[PDB]
Amino acid sequence: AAETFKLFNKYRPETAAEKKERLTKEAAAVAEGASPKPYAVKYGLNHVVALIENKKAKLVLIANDVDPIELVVFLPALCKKMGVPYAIVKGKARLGTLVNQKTSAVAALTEVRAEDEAALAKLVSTIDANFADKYDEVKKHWGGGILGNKAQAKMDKR
Amino acid sequence: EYSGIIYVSRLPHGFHEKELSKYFAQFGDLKEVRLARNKKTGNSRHYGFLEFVNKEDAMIAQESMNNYLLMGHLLQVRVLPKGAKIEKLYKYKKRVLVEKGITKPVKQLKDNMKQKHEERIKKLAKSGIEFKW
Amino acid sequence: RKLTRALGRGEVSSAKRLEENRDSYTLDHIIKERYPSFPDAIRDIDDALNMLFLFSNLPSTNQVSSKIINDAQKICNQWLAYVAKERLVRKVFVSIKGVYYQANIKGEEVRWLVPFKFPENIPSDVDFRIMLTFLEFYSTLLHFVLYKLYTDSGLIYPPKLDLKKDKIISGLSSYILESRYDSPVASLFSAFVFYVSREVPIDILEFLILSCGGNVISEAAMDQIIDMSKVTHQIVDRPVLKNKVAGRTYIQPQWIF
Amino acid sequence: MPLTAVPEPKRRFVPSKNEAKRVMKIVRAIREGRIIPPKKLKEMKEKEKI
Amino acid sequence: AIPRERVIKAVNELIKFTSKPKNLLEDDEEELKKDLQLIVVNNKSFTGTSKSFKLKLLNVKHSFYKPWKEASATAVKDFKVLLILKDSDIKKVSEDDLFDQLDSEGIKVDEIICGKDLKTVYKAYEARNAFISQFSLILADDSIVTSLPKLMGGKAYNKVETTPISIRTHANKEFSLTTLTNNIKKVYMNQLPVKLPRGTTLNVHLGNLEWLRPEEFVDNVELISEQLIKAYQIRSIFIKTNRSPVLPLYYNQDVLDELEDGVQVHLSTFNKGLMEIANPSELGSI
Amino acid sequence: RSQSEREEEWLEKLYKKHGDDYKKMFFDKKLNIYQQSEGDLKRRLLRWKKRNG
Amino acid sequence: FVRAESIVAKTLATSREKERIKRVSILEDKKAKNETQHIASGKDFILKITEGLIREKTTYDGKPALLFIVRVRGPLAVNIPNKAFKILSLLRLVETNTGVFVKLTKNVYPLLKVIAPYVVIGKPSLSSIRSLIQKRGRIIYKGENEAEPHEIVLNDNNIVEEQLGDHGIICVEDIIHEIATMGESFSVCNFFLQPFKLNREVSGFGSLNRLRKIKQREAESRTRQFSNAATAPVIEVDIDSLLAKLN
RNA sequence: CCUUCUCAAACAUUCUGUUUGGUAGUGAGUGAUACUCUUUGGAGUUAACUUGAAAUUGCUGGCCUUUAGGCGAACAAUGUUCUUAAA
Repeated sequence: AAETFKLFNKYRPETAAEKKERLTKEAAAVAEGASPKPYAVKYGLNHVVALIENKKAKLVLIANDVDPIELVVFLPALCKKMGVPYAIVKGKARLGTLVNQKTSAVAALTEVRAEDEAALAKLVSTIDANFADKYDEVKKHWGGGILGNKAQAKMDKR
Repeated sequence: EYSGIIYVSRLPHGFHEKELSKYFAQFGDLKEVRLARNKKTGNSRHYGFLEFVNKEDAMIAQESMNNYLLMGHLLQVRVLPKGAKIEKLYKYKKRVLVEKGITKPVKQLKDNMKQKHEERIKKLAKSGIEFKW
Repeated sequence: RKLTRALGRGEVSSAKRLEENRDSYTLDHIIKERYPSFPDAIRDIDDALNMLFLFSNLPSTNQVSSKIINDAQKICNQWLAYVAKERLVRKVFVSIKGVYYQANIKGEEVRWLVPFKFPENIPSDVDFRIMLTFLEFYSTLLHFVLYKLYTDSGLIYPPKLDLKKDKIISGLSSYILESRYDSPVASLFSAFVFYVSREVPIDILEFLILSCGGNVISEAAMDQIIDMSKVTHQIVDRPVLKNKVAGRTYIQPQWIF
Repeated sequence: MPLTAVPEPKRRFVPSKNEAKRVMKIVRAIREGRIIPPKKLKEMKEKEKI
Repeated sequence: AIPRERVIKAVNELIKFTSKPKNLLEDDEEELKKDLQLIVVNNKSFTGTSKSFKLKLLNVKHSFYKPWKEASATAVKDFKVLLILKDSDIKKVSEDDLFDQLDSEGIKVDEIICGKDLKTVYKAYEARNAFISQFSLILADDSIVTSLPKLMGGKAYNKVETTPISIRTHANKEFSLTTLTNNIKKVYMNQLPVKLPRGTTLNVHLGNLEWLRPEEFVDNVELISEQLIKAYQIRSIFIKTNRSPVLPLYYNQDVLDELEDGVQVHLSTFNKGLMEIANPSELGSI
Repeated sequence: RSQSEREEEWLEKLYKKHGDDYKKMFFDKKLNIYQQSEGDLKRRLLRWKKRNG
Repeated sequence: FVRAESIVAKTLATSREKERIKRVSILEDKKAKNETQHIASGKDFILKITEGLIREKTTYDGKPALLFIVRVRGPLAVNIPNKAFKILSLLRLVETNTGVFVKLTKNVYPLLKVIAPYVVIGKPSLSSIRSLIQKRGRIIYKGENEAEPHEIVLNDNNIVEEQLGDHGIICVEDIIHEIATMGESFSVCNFFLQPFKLNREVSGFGSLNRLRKIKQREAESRTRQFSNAATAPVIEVDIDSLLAKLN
């Protein structure tokens, strides 16, 4: 998680003030007398879902604390079915920091600068080894059967 | 069953015997830490072995660092089967060259060059090339 | 709170933008209602000057910053330069705590204490959180009082800092007073040129000599990268002197005092 | 292969058009004196605060 | 030095030998079978006991990269040129300027990179190798070359065409396009690079046998050998195509003759600086 | 319906660099920033020429 | 707990710094023996940085000068090697935010190229020297009867007369004279004053102080530049303004 | 979870030219043609090719100074030491 947010923090979208300043500089240049495509993290639930089913997202971070949890329950399954790497990241307020929003349910990386192409591939492999291949058998098991002390003392022992 | 020896692979630059020992001594007492290096020049081969005094310490050291993303590398730590000693991993250093020789006298050394030239000239005759002098 | 939120989110450009768009309070109306007239300001200028001269001779630490001390020192130097220019010093008293100067500002007697220029030992007991507020009030009080005093006398305010003369001694003489007596003390030392030696503190002696009508050729001022032509006196503090050239009068500092 | 065969729009390959319109709106506002250019603003904050 | 007739006959014999007599594309053995090489050996190492990553530029009468680029039209790999420049001089020159002052002579600079590009976008080993291995001539700024071995790696310096050539781009301590263009032309059509090893054997790549005429090759050999004779103590010179027996050209035995207290304690200069900053003089001398 | 100043400058540059070759103005990455078909380029350039001469 | 990345970073950075020091030392050894045949450059360059920030690249004379060296925090993730630590130890510069007066000569110059990343150097003015001595003056003086190692402030000239009176120094202002102009007794008073305790530029971790730290570090990439090369010039800056910040 | 030697001279005016010096690499693995020396043990060189920053253990090279350093530096030389990059 600490290595994932080092790559995702280098493609943070411009804030309103920075974008306004950049546009006003161009406007002031024009008023007196050929650029490459930008790169940023993709967010928004519908936008990221549309990206996933078009096979454009290279890595999708899904928050684990969406209050209407049904907004993201289909997302790991859609990512696995469509062959898109995904990771469940702890904290929806932390995904919004790299988005300049208070919260963000999801985040995604579609295109990356050529300097960070190797880092994204290594991160995808790391998540595949640490997250996908590690939890793919226990992911499909019912959870939450934790027993309290006053209950485990009288059931497990007896 | 298992041994107390863990094999670590995909090590970054600058993570050598001393660094490996210093990091892995926090998981328990160590008995041997060796790193693979090139013989001709002392340079990490990016893998090594190290043995714990406690066999059950190697399992914990393997479960927590088997997929560690460090310096852009995915560390590969795995415990070896029963037995499987570690040996023959010397700590080589960069080999400087020594300029020694010219034991033969200059007369014989100069006379051998002429006969080498003649034999070289005669050699190419049998290879479908005509060359004079 | 908003700046803390800005930094905590990892967005530094917005934090800089927030700090650019901020305005602090001003104590102008408070000073006006505390002192409806200039004489009341001259009445409280005593303790105002005491606090400022304490902060002027003080090392910068975690709580009190370098800029605060620099502002206090600038105010103190401006005040000393004005008092020396107008020749208003009436009494002086050298004590074990510092030097007390009493001047005649607009018909009022103003007495302030200047500590000796020695390293200070800051006690952890004291609360600089209160002294900083007191200094913040006193600095504005002096800003207004100094503007009024300079403009009533026809001088230009704020005085221009002579960066060349500031690099050698950095005192009251560093400020040049452009434009646009009634007491015998202001006439003393008129036809005198003093050669201030190294031993005697130049800061508390050049001010006293200039405020009477004298001229100072400090010996400590020739250490950077004259030849004593018109000197008539020399202030020494060595146990034994070396040259003893004829013509000059050799004195100890207390004579001036 | 993806779910649908919708063609790729042409706006994903060429520079932004909404930003072009916004920049031209700012240009029109600058020419009318409603927006002071950043250089002139930087000039005005180095002349009064004394 | 070497009589012209011997070199002419050697080149003719190599041409005859190289072509004595299913596959779509020629393999490595067939592709570079006709490459010509001049072996020069002296007594003792060429560059002393220190490794030298700099290329010696030997003057040639006929251009070496012109037939290369001309014959690269019908080859799978194009002849590209890389120009490595300083960080501050990367904006003073554009592709249009080099196009204006280089197309009139036939030279095309394919890529212009900075030293900052070698540590951000070509940092990864695979990307760096893929980028570097597509160039046949790498011209590096004179100031930046000395820090290149770390930024370009060691695989770049295992070949002669992938190792940078140091060219001057500064006139009167400022960047001038005229100096850069003149040096580019000079290297392109007046010189040939060669690595100086710390052994006795040195190899000069004279180019493919199909590029220049046999007389154009003998005229370059006669000059390169003369320069190497003047510059070093070389004892023998051979000529060969690749995977061919060496043909002797030069032979010189006459070189083998060169193979057989109190305060002041005379302390070193570092200790001389140490003694000036510490009063308790307590050096551990004797 | 008259053209704008910036459009006229863009068509100026296109005509001065390529002339009446619409296929090259279509494939030019520096002047055809918004990749526009040959028909649109021809129509706008014809309007510009008609207005100017 | 010590994470692996810290250890790897320390090893890599210290290995780079050690190679830098070895290169500088070999170059200075070659220049000292007048063996300047296969060296990059034989000239002792000095770079003067002044603030809109201009650079002067001038050849150093043999003339002695007066420098005030301030001990700043060195490169991150670097353990100080033996050479640099030895030089800083004889200079009594191990505590950060600490300054010392040194006399630059032909032999001091090679030392400044070894400890360059750990210090900031420049020539102070008379006002800076006077304010520095009169605001931060320390001495190791005996306590009541037994405790020697108290480090006390220079409050009176009686202690200076007791200690340095034989050499003719009877007051602090005579130490200022022997330091501003390098005299016969420069060393005696220089090793009597002991290193100065300066004030760090930004001290705090609140939001205002954290952004002050960000702005201060952002300007450090343009003022204290180190080329990591053997022929690197000794960087000299405006010490008067820095001491205005640090006093 | 650090970030890489980004140049110096000497001569001469053809908006610049000539000469000299400065460059130590990720590892593993294919692969010839040839050269020099040899203590005949291999030491230094010579085309070309493959690759996620890839990995499963090559007995111990030699000389010098020691209590790890130099051979790219010899009356020469060695990080776990800075701590407001704090909590």
